[PDB]
Amino acid sequence: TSHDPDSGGHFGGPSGWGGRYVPEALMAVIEEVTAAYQKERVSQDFLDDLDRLQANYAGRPSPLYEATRLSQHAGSARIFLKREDLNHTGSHKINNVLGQALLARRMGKTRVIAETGAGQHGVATATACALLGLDCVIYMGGIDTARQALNVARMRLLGAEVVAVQTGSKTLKDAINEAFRDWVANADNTYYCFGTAAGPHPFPTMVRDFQRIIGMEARVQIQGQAGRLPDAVVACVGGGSNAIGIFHAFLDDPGVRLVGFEAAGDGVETGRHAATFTAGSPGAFHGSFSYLLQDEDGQTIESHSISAGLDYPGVGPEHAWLKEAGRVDYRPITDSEAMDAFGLLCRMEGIIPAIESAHAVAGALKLGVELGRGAVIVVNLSGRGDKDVETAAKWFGLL
Amino acid sequence: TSHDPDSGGHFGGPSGWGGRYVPEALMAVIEEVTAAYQKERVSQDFLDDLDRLQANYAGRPSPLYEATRLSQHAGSARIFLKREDLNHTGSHKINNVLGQALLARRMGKTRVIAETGAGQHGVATATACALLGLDCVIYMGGIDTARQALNVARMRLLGAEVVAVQTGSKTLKDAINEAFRDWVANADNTYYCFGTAAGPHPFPTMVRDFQRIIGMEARVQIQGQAGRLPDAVVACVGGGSNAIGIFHAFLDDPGVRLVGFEAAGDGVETGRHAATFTAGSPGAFHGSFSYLLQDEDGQTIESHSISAGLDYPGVGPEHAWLKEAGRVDYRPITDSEAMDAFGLLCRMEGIIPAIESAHAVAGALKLGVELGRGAVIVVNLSGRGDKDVETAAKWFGLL
Amino acid sequence: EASRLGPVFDSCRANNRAALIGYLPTGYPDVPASVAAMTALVESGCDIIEVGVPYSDPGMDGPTIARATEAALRGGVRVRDTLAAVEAISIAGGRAVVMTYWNPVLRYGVDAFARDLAAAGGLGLITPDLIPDEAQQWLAASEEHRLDRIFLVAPSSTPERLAATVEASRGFVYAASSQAAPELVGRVKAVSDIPVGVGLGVRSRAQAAQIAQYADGVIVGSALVTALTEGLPRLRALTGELAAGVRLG
Amino acid sequence: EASRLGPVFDSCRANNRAALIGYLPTGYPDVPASVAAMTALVESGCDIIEVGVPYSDPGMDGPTIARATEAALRGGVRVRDTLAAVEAISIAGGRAVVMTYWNPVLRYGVDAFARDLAAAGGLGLITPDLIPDEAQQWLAASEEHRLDRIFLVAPSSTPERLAATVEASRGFVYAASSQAAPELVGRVKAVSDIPVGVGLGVRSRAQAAQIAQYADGVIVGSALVTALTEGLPRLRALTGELAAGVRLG
Ligand SMILES: C=C(NCc1c(COP(=O)(O)O)cnc(C)c1O)C(=O)O
Ligand SMILES: C=C(NCc1c(COP(=O)(O)O)cnc(C)c1O)C(=O)O
Ligand SMILES: [Cs+]
Ligand SMILES: [Cs+]
Ligand SMILES: [Cs+]
Ligand SMILES: [Cs+]
Ligand SMILES: [Cs+]
Repeated sequence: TSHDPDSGGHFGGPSGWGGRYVPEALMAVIEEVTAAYQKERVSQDFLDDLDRLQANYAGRPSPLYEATRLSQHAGSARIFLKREDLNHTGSHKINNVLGQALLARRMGKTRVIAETGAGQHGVATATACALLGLDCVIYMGGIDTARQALNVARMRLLGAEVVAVQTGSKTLKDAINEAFRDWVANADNTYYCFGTAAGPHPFPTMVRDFQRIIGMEARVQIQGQAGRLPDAVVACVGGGSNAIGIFHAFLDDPGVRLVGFEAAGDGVETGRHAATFTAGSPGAFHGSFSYLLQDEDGQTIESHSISAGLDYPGVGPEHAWLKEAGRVDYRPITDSEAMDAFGLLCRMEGIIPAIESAHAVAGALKLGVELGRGAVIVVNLSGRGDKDVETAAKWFGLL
Repeated sequence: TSHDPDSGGHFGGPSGWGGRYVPEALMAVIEEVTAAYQKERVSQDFLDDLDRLQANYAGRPSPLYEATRLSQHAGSARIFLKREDLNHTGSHKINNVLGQALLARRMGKTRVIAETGAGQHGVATATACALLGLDCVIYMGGIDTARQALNVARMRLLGAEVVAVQTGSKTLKDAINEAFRDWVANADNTYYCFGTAAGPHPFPTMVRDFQRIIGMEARVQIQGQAGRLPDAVVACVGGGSNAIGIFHAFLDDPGVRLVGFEAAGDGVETGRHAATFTAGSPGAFHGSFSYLLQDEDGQTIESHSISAGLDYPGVGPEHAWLKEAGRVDYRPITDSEAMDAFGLLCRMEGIIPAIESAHAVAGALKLGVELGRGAVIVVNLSGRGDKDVETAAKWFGLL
Repeated sequence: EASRLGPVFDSCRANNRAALIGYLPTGYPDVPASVAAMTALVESGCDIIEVGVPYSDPGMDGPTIARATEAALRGGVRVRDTLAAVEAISIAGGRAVVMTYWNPVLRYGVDAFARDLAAAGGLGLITPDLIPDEAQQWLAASEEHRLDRIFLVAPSSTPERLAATVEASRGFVYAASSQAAPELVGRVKAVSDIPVGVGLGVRSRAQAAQIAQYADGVIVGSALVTALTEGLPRLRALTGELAAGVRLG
Repeated sequence: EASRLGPVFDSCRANNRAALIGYLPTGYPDVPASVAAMTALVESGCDIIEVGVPYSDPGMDGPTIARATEAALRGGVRVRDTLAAVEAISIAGGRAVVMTYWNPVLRYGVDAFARDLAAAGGLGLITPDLIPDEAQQWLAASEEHRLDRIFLVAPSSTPERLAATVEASRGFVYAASSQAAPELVGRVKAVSDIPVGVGLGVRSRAQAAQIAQYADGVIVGSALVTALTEGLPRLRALTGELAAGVRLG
């Protein structure tokens, strides 16, 4: 495509987003995965297997739903929810996992590892490994094991091993560090199922390719229901996989505004946020040159969010490129704003969203007030809120 | 119309199964719901409204997945799972609830009440009332509030009042008793969204008509994926909604065996079970003449199951009729059989079923042994197991 | 022919009073003490006794009666114990009807239960969860065994159902439930001469007197259970006050 | 013409022995103590000192180095402290290179860091998370400010990538790890005469001497950090033992 990187993984040529900022010790396996992806992405048997599982196992397509009770809270705009929350396992993560897990098996890898923050990527990875009969090990920050415990129990019921990570912030960044350490040691038998649109090439592109289905379905569905392309398509941004997945099909539609909403925690001026574009700067982190929260020597600054899924100081390189080009705008959403939107969606539409997805809904409400009556806004509803019901009930005093 | 009861709600003759064993104080509102449903079931605009929410809000059709990795435990039969676990809210309950909540709005009712055991009907009702702007009060047995607490928290986030019932067995039957009490006192403004294929007419027929979609879709899907009608279609049986839903489309396929699986708890010989057809007898209970667990004097015997959803000593009258007629067999499945199947499905296919639903899976495995290699068995996978994760994790020594 | 309860109401009307109709559940606080309480009601001037059959899932009883029926079932009360209560009431010179949910009657056998109740001197059956629509077997047992049949009407009953419910009743019509109670009684009086009992959470002389202006029978249940829980003397005193209340002068 | 560390490896090759290459991280247990420890390494016989830049997310470091760098960071260590340590090392007669993850170099500015490293007397940069594929800016800065560029090879390195990494390296090549260390040094010798340094969690005289039999340098890090934690006199003693080891082979 016109939006793809070069063979080294670089977007936008000489600004140099992406690439491979990893040790030589990881290159044999990174090259192996890259080549297996190039071979299998054009193999009808692989595409057929992936398609069959998306339909019959995962339940695609997800519907697009006009949330008419949100309209009066969104400047009378028309909010359409792309319901990735109804997928098997309850988020978009399953899209990327089905692709990568099929690929692990094609390569003859006998063990799969992954990191998880919210536990959705963990549960999805564990799900696909049960299906295909692969050993699975999930690395998860110790603070995330505690606040997303429903998902730890799901993972273990699915036959996955969970390793609690107690280093650094004990959140997603630290789970990723541990999983990279595991892959280095176990490269010849282990596939690393990377959960977001970040990391070294091929992961940003590959993850986006497996998530593209969201935006392709959404583009068809909105034309069918609304009679035209949207005024805006929006999504929350952690490392960037659900957002890039929904955005991609609209990249070449010049009237479609694209907006990513990132976690601002206690607020961007408080130093307890994960507002990577709002407050970070370019640097190399977790295998890519992208944006990150870093101090003046380039030490990683620890992120904070009420959402485990957006609590990541980095962001994928294709978003960095899209930001630089002016194609996508990125805007901060606080814990409070997200939670108000969470409760609103519960009461108005009977949908309990993921706290991650609630950030996108909150931003959509604000964007509705800007664009005004009749504007059509597609929102990626990336996941459901089972995992967050304890937290949300505690937030609203429902105990 | 062919399998329908008479205008008094009786299956099998003017004094057979079903009817209205209710107080006169409920007859005005029961007649009002009957007239409203008779009118709306033949309105294309009503069925359009329902179909539109089924597609865009609930994400129908649910897929049919061939669970090939169960085959060796099922005598090398082919188990196909009808994936109601992927519905919005996580069970078949939403199908019935959408119909009835649409009906309550058509009637001008401002308040909805419901009973719930597993909390899946309670969550679904709360969900529909949020979506349609109706006040919601849910009655749930205090033992069930404790073992399905994830669903209590959900209902409350959705804006519903949850009332814990301390009478009798503090389980589903006792929640139903309380709901009927509420209804007689609040009939002017209140619709009772009845959760299973039981109760006085019109509920057994109406609930079943709103669940028919499951079997309609499955009959098309299994012909498409297997090339023929199945050798059997099976389901778990609480009051009977999911089973009648999937069975109905196959009733006039004389080569298709229909098997219902009821909760046998510690075992049918222990007196701690809910095996209504195996150990019960005909009687009048909760508005219908049907089977129930009852002693020599006609007092209800309290049910027990590890499954909150199957823990009910009665069953719907259409199943009583289908039993009496020889069209469906009803068979006991114990807690242990159910939990073995629950675990097998998790490990083998990466699907965490509801414990209710795992009774059906256990039964299909046994049926598979009986029918043998190549037999095609459709299994209603009525719901997912998120509500049961803590119970299942404990059962399997995972915390 | 004349209903079994006809003479009691005929007689009450001749003495310018309502019939006092008293409910107690069999087996509360145990089988013998309940029989003693029901006898006491006869001795203290109840014209008719409603012998309640405790039921596991009593959807229409208020909490006082529900707690009492629960205690009775914990004590091992049986349906045959209600037939014994009827026998003892008949022996003491009283007039008993039974009030029951329908399933215990189905389990016993409708014909069998009507026969055995009639044999024990029972005069009728009050059926709070049986509507005439489902009463075919019961209507045939009722005519065969000369037992009255008391169906309920409610303020919400449609014109059509009230007329059919009155027509199917013998003995009295129970007007279960504020002007609702007199309005409901007046709707039964517009279509029929059958006596109408009124239940209204009555607990004092004053309230029984209020009801006796318009109704042929005053029904008291909750307050008798509450009185019995305190003690048999308290039951006697209350029944006495209610007996005075039903007489108008 | 020749690399900066070239005359060091020549002097070892003429004394019939391998170079002792010693790693310490800047700022552990604090900045002055770390410099006193690095100076002590020069005096105790280390031919090259690797000055580590502590990094917040050090993917490749084992537990001993990881924890020392975490403590150095809690104590406020800055990147400029590394350049101060290099200058102290060079003034003491030592030969310093810097080991750093790449982001700290990007943030400083690659050219500016090369310039400032060279002005401090630095001889080179070891880049454990920079492959040559991403090394354009660094190759340019390395040629201009006259710094060696030590890349890493691994047992898993394909033949194509091994050749490319060796070709891109000036000074030495870091062979990071069964019979796997000698096999990797062998594959580097087959395509290049460039010195090879071997790091293998060396703790002892015996282990250092084993490695000196096939490698041009013996890299010790973990063990030096473990020694400093006990005390400065333990570092001197250990480093003395390792100095004797590399002269054995
Ligand atoms: C980090 C993880 N999840 C992130 C997540 C996100 C953010 O990740 P993206 O890669 O930015 O889509 C959004 N929505 C849901 C429902 C999520 O679970 C995880 O499940 O491991
Ligand atoms: C009684 C309730 N649930 C029953 C249930 C059942 C049994 O109820 P049926 O009405 O027989 O379908 C099966 N599967 C699931 C997932 C269920 O939740 C309830 O949630 O209120
Ligand atoms: Cs597995
Ligand atoms: Cs971020
Ligand atoms: Cs779907
Ligand atoms: Cs049952
Ligand atoms: Cs156990």
